[PDB]
Amino acid sequence: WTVPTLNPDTPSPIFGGSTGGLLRKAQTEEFYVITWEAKKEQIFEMPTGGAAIMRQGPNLLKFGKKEQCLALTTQLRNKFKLTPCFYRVFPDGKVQYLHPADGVYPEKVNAGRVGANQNMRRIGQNVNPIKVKFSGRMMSPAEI
Amino acid sequence: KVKIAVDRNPVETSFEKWAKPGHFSRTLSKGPNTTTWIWNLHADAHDFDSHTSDLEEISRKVFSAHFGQLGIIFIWLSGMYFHGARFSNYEAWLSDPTHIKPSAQVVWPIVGQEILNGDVGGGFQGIQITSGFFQLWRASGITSELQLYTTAIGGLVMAAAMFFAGWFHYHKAAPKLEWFQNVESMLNHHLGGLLGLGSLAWAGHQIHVSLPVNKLLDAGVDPKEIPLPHDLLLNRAIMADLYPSFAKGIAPFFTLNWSEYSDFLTFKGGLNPVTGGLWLSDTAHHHVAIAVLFLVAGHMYRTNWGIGHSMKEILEAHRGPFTGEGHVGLYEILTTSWHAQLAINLALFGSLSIIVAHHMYAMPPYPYLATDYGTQLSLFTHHTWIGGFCIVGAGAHAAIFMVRDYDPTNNYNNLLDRVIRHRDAIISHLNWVCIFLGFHSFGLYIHNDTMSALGRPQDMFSDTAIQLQPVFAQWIQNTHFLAPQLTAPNALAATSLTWGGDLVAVGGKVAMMPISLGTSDFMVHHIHAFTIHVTVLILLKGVLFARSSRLIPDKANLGFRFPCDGPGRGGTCQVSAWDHVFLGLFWMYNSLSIVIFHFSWKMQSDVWGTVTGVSHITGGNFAQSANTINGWLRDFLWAQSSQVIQSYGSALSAYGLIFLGAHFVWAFSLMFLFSGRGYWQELIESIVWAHNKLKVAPAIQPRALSITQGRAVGVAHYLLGGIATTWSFFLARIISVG
Amino acid sequence: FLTIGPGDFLVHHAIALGLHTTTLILVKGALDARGSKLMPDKKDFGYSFPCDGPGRGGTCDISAYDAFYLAVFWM
Amino acid sequence: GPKRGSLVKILRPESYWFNQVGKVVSVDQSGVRYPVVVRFENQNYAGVTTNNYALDEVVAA
Amino acid sequence: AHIVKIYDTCIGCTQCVRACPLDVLEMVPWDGCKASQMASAPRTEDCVGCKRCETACPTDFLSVRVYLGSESTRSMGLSY
Amino acid sequence: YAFQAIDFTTQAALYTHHQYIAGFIMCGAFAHGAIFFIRDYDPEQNKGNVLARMLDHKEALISHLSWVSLFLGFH
Amino acid sequence: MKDFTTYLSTAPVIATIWFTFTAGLLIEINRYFPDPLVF
Amino acid sequence: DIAGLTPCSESKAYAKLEKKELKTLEKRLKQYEADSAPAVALKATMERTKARFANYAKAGLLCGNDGLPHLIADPGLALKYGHAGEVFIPTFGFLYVAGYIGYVGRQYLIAVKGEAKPTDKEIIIDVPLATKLAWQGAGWPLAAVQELQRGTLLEKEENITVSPR
Ligand code: CLA
Ligand code: CLA
Ligand code: CLA
Ligand code: CLA
Ligand code: CLA
Ligand code: CLA
Ligand code: CLA
Ligand SMILES: CC1=C(/C=C/C(C)=C/C=C/C(C)=C/C=C/C=C(C)/C=C/C=C(C)/C=C/C2=C(C)CCCC2(C)C)C(C)(C)CCC1
Ligand code: SF4
Ligand code: SF4
Ligand code: SF4
Repeated sequence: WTVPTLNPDTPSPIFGGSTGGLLRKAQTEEFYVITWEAKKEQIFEMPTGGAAIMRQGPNLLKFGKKEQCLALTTQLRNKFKLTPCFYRVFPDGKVQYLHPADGVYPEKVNAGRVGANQNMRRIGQNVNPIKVKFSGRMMSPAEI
Repeated sequence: KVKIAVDRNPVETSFEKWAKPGHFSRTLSKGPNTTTWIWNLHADAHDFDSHTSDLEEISRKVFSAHFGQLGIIFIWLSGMYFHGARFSNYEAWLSDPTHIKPSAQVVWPIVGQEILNGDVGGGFQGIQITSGFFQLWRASGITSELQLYTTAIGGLVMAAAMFFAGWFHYHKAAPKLEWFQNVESMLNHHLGGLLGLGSLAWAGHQIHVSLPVNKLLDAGVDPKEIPLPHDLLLNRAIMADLYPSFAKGIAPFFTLNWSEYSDFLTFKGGLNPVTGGLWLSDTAHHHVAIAVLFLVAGHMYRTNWGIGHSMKEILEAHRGPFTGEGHVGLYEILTTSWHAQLAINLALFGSLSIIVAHHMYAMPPYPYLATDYGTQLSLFTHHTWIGGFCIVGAGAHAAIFMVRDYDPTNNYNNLLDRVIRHRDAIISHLNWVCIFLGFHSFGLYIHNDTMSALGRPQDMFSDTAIQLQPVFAQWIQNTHFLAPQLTAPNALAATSLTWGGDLVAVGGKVAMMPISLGTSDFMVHHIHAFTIHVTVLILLKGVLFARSSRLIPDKANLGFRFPCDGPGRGGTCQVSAWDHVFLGLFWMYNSLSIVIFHFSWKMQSDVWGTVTGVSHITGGNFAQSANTINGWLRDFLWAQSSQVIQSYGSALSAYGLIFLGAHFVWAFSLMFLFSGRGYWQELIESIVWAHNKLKVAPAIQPRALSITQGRAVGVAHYLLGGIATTWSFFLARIISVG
Repeated sequence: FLTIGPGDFLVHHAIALGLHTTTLILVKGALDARGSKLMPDKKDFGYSFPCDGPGRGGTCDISAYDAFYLAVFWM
Repeated sequence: GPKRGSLVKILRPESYWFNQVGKVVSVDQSGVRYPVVVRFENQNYAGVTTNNYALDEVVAA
Repeated sequence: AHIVKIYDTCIGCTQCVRACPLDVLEMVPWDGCKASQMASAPRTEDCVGCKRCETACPTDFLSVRVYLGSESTRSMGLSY
Repeated sequence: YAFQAIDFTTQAALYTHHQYIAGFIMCGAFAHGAIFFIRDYDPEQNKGNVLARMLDHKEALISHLSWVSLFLGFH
Repeated sequence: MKDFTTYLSTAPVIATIWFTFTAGLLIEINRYFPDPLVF
Repeated sequence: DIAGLTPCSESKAYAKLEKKELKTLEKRLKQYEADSAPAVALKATMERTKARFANYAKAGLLCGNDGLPHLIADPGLALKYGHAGEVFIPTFGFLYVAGYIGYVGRQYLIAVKGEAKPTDKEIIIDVPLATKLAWQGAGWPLAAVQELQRGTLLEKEENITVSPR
């Protein structure tokens, strides 16, 4: 598996246009772009409100936050049995691929992943807040 | 093909599932481990969608449930008639309606509560009732307690028949799904048979029983001396003695010479001057017209023969350029989703109840009703509250449809879809107009308070300072008063005295006079508009964002009723549509409390009172006082709570007790509304420890109420408290000064 | 040393009610601040945190700050 | 460690069933850190009736 | 950004991973439990702090914990 | 003070002022005590003294405060 | 009939019967012994 | 007498309040017939009023400066001046019936914990066992002090507590 690329010339699903679409965050900060390959033409629910017909073949939608792309991914994955992937797009044109960043979906184990943010202890074995006072910032005792 | 479709013996009549609490739910049939279970058992008891996915079984359940409700209502009516016959002063009241207080409840002589049996007149002691049953019974021509007793037995028999019908149509012969889906046939039968034959048979009862008995009661003859109704049916010569038209029989009906029936089918308008109620001849003609209209309306939809319309064809025929597919798909929605139907029917049923309140105050339909000021206030207020509750329910079940039944792959570019697709525009415009209304309506009151407080009354919004006259309403009022002359030639008077005109008085009291509209009425009407628009905002936002929002894109998967989605993303408390119903409930309470306050103060100030000129109950203070908040605070609330606060030691003392109790319950709600279940769970932990120490810890684990149950308990005690407070205030006030 | 009677009786016991209830909320906030059985690691979040989410039945107003918040009403 | 069906007592202080009695389901014989599987007749605030514990967190009492 | 920690009481039931509406967690190889699976939080910059993961975790006490930290545009769930 | 208690509005204002000041200050006392328990309390530097033994019987404390509150409220 | 008595053994039915018995006992005591303040 | 309170049989405002209530009842009475049902009801009300004032003046109650009965809550002062029937005998009567209810509930809980379905007996009441414990709970203070003296009244420190105990 290799990291895929964004084709900007991918046909969008048939949709009349909502008021729950993009805002100035897409022009100033970022917007996220989802892509999947469909098996047939079928109506799905848009996460921003309304119904839309997907096209047979590749599809392309752009959303405003990550949770909208996860909601559409979960809908297209549990109801239609499809394999989508959504990217991160900056106004410079910078494209950041993620989900599945491993290529395999995170709901099953894959070799090569490195465990991050894992405390190797219980939750009752955290220290008291007196032990982490007067650091450079606020610290919960679970940070150490 | 429309036909009777029934399955034989689906569910065995057995006491087995009575002995297994929560049998209906796979989760709840496991038994109780914590206390939460109990509440769940009662909350989801009648949520038939969570029981089965099969629409047929659900439909059967709701059918028998409806039968249960009807049997309960028949028990209630039976009780009212029986208490009206055995424990009342109805006959005495019939002999002297103007100086005897209607009473149909008596208390037993224990612990001193006997004082509540007050001197209502007629040699009777009891609680004065304000439901208005006595006027309804006099209007129907009832004269003796025996007839009321017979009506009570009849209603009890009908209750037994309704409970048998419920048991029968659930356990023995339960209709099939395609029986329930015959909506064209259902509309035909309900428009013809129910409304049509209902008003036809009632017009029959009126023309044959009500008119002669009430004509004699208005003539002055003693009720016992009036001929019994069956003698009015049997000997038509008496009917010709009162109205000579009856001599000719039904010969003018079939020969189309209907003009000869003008003795008892009139168009007088106004009120009966010796009685203060609408003319029963006008009401008889009204019900005959209504009957013929509805029987015509009930032959519209095609059933088992070619003639007749088809609902899906009429819906699919109305499509324009702006709306695309238009009303396509709505038939499928309204014949497969009970919640959509319930939302529509609740909205129109609530609105209808509010219309009933306004039309019954303005055009008093029962004799000796307009001068029973307590009955008028009670009826208006009651039906207004019922209305508001049913509207909030409409919004609730609309949202429940939106989450559970909405399915866009049969509903694709549709009216509903476009509404969901421009909901941001809808809610933002409603938002702005609510803020605009709030600022200018409430700001006039605050402005007036400030100017009055600063010693500058000439700078206020009032009838003598900066005037804001309701020109449009005054013009409509004037037009409707001038209507009998030109645009309604066959009308002898206007439809209501409030348009303008003279004054009808009965027994020294004002039945109705012309209602004037000034700056204060302008201000309260825009307050009403503001509060209604806000309530619509909350409920409509709840239904439009029930499925998704920019905050919660997958809200639909979380259900209709859920507490939140965690403290993240800044905080998502009360994002569910249920919570929007919860807030709409509070705002509905606000709106209708200001509405009933408007009605109460205005009636006591500018309409009601005695005739010597007319001396009103509060002297006419509305026009100058209802422009400041301090004016409502002092001249309405503070001034008119004298009667409730000094009701101790008399028969109205129960209204003082329920005043205090209602204040208490209202405050008691704030503990649930302002707090959260984490604190309460930890407190319960400490208490559970204490119980463990003494070996009295229960096997069913004590749990704090859920977040949504905390909110539900909160809003329920809040509503109960506030409404009961205004109840005690209103009733004590109007019974003492009435 | 005003002359007192049964109204003064009832009001002094209402005052004792208010003091003992406010002390209940405040003491229970001081002592369950390190943690409770519903939330054993409450010392790891601090003094003033919103909630711990809708899980475990729902934990609204679980911090010691929220016990202060609920006790100002009784004060 | 303890055997199947035996009654044990929990010494993990941040547990729902601390200082209470449950029943051992199984003990995993691998190098797992928490092998003792104990069911409890009453559920916690999350509706769960089963937890895994270490050897020094259970006492057969 | 919020603070998400995984503790060694994890039994690799994958419930937390399939509960996050933002794809922050994932399962890694491990040898501490019979399932040979442990959660990990390599993408806590996109975490909003909804705590669905904590609701999905079966262990007593929790093996995943969300400490609400400093807010960003991604952690506030803003589409604007 | 001289000709105090013949100025009745002054009496009522001063009493009500300092009573509400005292109520807010007492709630702040218990609030900063909870803040002490969360931030500054070291259990190893208090192993066995009176302050740890208050945390040891906190359920009896909260239970008996609950009992006197419920008793005074009911009666 | 066994299931009907099991249903009558449920908590709200027994609470209804028992509070009807307790309230009726107090009501009959306050009838035959009107207004007791002492003893 | 106690606290400057006069006895109610000696108090004048007591007789004034009695006369005032009889005056209100006869003003309500004088607008009916002689042998009618409201007249019979108001005469029974006046009879109960006179009987109640005679019973309160008979029992030795103390009235104040307004003519209302005042109660004495101190064991020794009320046992000395003959006021034991208003707080002291009522407080031991209440403690008898309240401990009755608590002991019957505690015995029902301990009786149903020793089964395969304790919660199912908590939802659906075992009526014969509940009536057996309800009749046996009349010796609850003796059984309570016996369970106190054996150490079986209390659970030990096998209770549920938090991690800082
Ligand atoms: C009298 C004989 C009888 C018997 C033995 C049964 C037995 C049964 N019915 Mg049937 N049924 C009957 C008559 C009977 N029914 C009647 C008269 C109706 C019309 C209402 C129905 C309509 C009906 C429906 C729609 C359903 C059943 C169902 C059931 C089954 C389970 C219900 C249950 O166990 O909860 C027993 C419930 C109660 C004991 C509570 C009764 C609630 C009453 C009706 C409400 C009125 C109380 C009133 C408002 C007072 C309140 C005062 C104040 C406190 C507010 C059970 C086999 C259900 C089923 O089969 O599910 C699979 C089901 O869905 N029945
Ligand atoms: C539907 C509404 C309704 C309401 C609110 C009332 C209210 C009243 N009635 Mg009226 N009544 C009604 C309908 C109603 N009635 C009907 C339909 C009839 C014809 C049967 C009557 C015939 C009637 C008479 C003859 C009398 C009253 C009386 C009363 C008053 C006192 C009631 C009382 O204390 O009973 C006694 C209390 C009880 C019997 C409590 C027992 C409740 C049991 C234990 C509950 C057990 C639960 C069980 C599972 C559910 C019940 C099942 C059922 C089949 C028994 C009260 C104002 C009395 C009155 O007005 O005095 C001046 C009186 O004498 N009523
Ligand atoms: C013209 C005949 C006729 C009449 C008068 C009615 C009347 C009613 N139906 Mg309708 N219904 C009809 C035909 C009719 N139906 C047909 C043909 C269908 C199938 C398409 C339905 C399907 C249907 C459903 C699914 C439901 C109703 C319900 C109702 C009730 C609404 C409650 C109300 O406000 O009434 C005011 C109340 C009264 C006027 C009380 C008097 C009622 C008596 C019984 C006279 C009504 C005549 C009755 C239909 C004859 C039954 C004879 C029977 C012995 C075979 C009302 C009683 C609802 C209901 O509440 O069910 C219980 C409901 O859920 N109906
Ligand atoms: C809708 C309800 C209704 C009902 C039930 C009635 C009923 C009546 N009207 Mg009224 N009427 C009505 C509405 C109604 N009206 C309206 C809306 C108006 C205004 C236009 C009038 C205007 C009016 C006038 C001016 C008069 C009447 C009259 C009558 C009476 C005789 C009518 C007649 O000869 O019918 C024809 C006969 C029948 C329909 C017979 C009924 C069928 C029988 C019962 C069948 C029995 C068959 C069975 C097998 C035999 C029994 C066997 C058994 C013993 C074993 C009758 C009581 C007359 C009267 O007497 O006034 C006092 C009269 O003069 N009506
Ligand atoms: C009396 C107390 C009170 C007040 C003033 C408000 C006010 C408001 N509510 Mg709230 N609400 C209340 C009780 C109150 N509510 C309660 C108890 C609840 C819980 C049930 C709610 C739950 C609730 C919901 C669910 C919603 C509201 C909404 C609103 C806003 C309506 C929009 C509007 O009309 O703007 C006009 C502003 C006013 C009428 C406030 C007074 C303005 C004054 C008179 C003039 C302002 C000029 C000012 C004097 C200048 C000051 C200068 C100075 C700073 C130097 C408004 C701010 C709604 C909303 O925001 O949607 C539009 C909404 O949906 N509230
Ligand atoms: C007037 C409103 C009101 C009332 C009555 C209460 C009452 C109570 N509060 Mg609450 N509280 C309130 C407002 C109120 N609070 C507000 C606005 C807040 C801010 C959110 C709080 C926050 C709060 C906290 C943080 C705590 C309390 C606690 C308590 C309890 C204290 C102990 C006691 O006195 O028991 C006496 C009981 C009462 C006074 C309640 C009346 C009970 C009636 C008499 C019994 C039922 C009567 C009747 C049979 C019912 C029939 C109903 C019918 C439908 C069946 C008591 C129940 C504390 C607690 O739980 O201590 C144990 C506690 O820690 N409250
Ligand atoms: C709840 C607390 C409480 C309070 C504040 C009081 C207050 C009082 N008690 Mg009472 N008493 C109480 C509960 C209380 N009692 C209890 C629980 C009992 C049962 C043990 C008694 C049994 C009792 C008796 C037998 C007598 C009193 C007496 C008194 C009065 C003077 C006592 C004195 O000067 O000693 C200081 C007060 C205390 C130490 C508080 C506790 C009271 C103890 C229990 C008894 C003290 C009696 C005292 C030594 C005898 C003084 C003789 C007197 C002629 C000077 C005083 C009003 C005396 C009296 O009738 O005076 C007119 C008296 O003879 N009490
Ligand atoms: C009568 C009299 C007398 C006596 C007096 C007395 C003895 C008094 C007492 C008093 C007292 C005895 C007081 C006390 C009070 C207390 C308080 C008011 C407290 C509070 C507390 C708190 C607030 C706490 C806090 C905290 C926390 C929470 C945590 C830890 C830390 C701390 C500790 C800070 C004499 C002899 C002179 C003479 C005669 C007269
Ligand atoms: S728990 Fe209560 S407070 Fe915390 S988020 Fe859910 S709802 Fe908002
Ligand atoms: S975190 Fe909780 S849920 Fe996610 S894996 Fe570890 S244990 Fe299973
Ligand atoms: S909080 Fe929301 S985002 Fe952070 S982990 Fe739990 S679920 Fe995933």
